[PDB]
Amino acid sequence: AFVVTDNCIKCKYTDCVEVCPVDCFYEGPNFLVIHPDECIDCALCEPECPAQAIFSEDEVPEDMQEFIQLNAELAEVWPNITEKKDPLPDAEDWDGVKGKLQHLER
Ligand code: SF4
Ligand code: F3S
Repeated sequence: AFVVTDNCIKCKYTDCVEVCPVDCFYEGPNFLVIHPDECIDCALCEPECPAQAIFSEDEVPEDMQEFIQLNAELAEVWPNITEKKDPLPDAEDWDGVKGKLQHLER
């Protein structure tokens, strides 16, 4: 699986969905996740994310490990998203701010 990590939050550019061949992204109000059983590890989404928030499971930074299970969990409850949309309105302001998990919306 690939995994969406902290920097997506309050950014949610959604560039990642457009290259995904198996449509395994799931949408929250201010974050996206990857369903780990559906992802085929094609890695195509990684360079597409302007927030640089996507990692191979086995490359998630130590300080963002909680994102692995959180993707798996939210992918069960959020709706599939398969089309790009506009980034969140103040994405640029939040791109690169650390610790945005505190802002994650369910
Ligand atoms: S690695 Fe490939 S299959 Fe998995 S989420 Fe990214 S684009 Fe989709
Ligand atoms: S910011 Fe989030 S919505 Fe996709 S393009 Fe990056 S993982």
